[PDB]
Amino acid sequence: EEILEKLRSIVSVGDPKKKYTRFEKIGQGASGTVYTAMDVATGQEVAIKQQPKKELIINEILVMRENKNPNIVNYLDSYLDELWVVMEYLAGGSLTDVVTETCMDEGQIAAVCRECLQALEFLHSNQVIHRNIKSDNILLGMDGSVKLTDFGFCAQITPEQSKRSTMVGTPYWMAPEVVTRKAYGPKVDIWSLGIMAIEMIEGEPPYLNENPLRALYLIATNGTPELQNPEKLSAIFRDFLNRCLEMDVEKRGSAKELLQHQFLKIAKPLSSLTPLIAAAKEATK
Ligand SMILES: C[C@H](Nc1nccc(Nc2cc(C3CC3)[nH]n2)n1)c1ccc2[nH]ccc2n1
Repeated sequence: EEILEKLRSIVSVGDPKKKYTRFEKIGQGASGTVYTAMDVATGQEVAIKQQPKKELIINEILVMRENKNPNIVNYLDSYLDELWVVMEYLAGGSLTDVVTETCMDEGQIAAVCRECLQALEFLHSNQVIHRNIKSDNILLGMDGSVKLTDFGFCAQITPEQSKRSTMVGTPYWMAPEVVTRKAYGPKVDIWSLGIMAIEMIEGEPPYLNENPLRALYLIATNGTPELQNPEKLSAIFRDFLNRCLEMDVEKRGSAKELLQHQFLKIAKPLSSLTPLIAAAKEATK
């Protein structure tokens, strides 16, 4: 199997057990097994993750290695039947706990959006479509840092073929043009950011109480989802939302132009996120 040796060609040699010490488990679910650890020489804390389809793996590592960014969970090293991937450790945990257990004000939401847009602006400029933007794939630093991960469903595009048409991602966060198997581009990430902002407002994406297929159909025949309580939001927030969740892909904002939106100007410092992190940690204890 050529692929299996293409993977072994990527990862480096050396013994993992010898470079890091004090390993402690913190994750084991629909992925593999995630542990925490520390660098012996510098004292840096790291996160180390440990069939089916070993291609998502290859592209993950490859795409992560050549797309380093302050707003992306940094890939560090890799070792080898289960792969050992060493990554930047963010102690604040996932955005999901924050959106489901806490109320976020517009300044806090704007700050997260801005950090995410900056990640997206970087990826889209390097011809990378994430395709799986959701609060679950946003990690938080104990200092308030906001970073993106999960490049297992991404698509590297080119001027010759700048569109995809496959149904990938997570249903509730998928743009209509992805759901309808049309020719789509990087702006699908923008749609998904918009749905994530709806998470930050309401606690969950639209249609979450429905089954994934019903949600797929609902997205297909509703287009732009409605807020339960639009009146709660400022006019500038609602406008930012409308341009993320625009049906017309041409009218929908890019990461670049959305970064200039007046809504992001009311963003709080990322330190305003640490009380949300503490609340989420308390809430899920
Ligand atoms: C299983 C893990 N749970 C966790 N709990 C406390 C803190 C924490 N921080 C981390 C995780 C990492 C690298 C494994 C992505 N860096 N920092 N992660 C986790 C949580 C959410 C996720 N979204 C997409 C991957 C992923 N993984």
